[PDB]
Amino acid sequence: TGTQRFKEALQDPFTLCLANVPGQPDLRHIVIDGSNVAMVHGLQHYFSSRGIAIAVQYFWDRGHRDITVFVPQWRFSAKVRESHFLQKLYSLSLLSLTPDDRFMVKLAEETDGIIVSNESEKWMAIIRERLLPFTFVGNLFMVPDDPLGRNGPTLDEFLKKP
Repeated sequence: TGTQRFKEALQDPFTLCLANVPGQPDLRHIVIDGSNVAMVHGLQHYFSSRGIAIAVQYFWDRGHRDITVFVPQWRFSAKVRESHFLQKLYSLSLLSLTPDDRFMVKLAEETDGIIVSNESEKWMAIIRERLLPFTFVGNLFMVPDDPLGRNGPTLDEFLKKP
């Protein structure tokens, strides 16, 4: 029992260890909705920064080196669980503080651009075009193997620039 007690599924250990090796060259820039990811991991209740760290480790492990986690500036003050993961991401040039959806669309426009996330439809629509949904189990980050359905591409080719 206890919704809070169980969220200490955080006792299952996770360390952000990004292997110091160069990445593959034609992969797409991974744009991460830091808030969405952190809330999904925190069961829409906690800002669970480990959610972001886990998601970065996933793409870092596939060889992606152009990764940007957007998180609001005030999420550095703010009910944030394990904020130490944000500090580490910031200092490794993987995290930019928004001063909000427009920044991800802007960024993914400028780069090859994949958005990792679950009026003014112009901005809302652009997100649909590049959306990569996800789920967590615990520290396990899972993304669909056909990001856009069976008609659309495979995961491997969805994350390639060509």
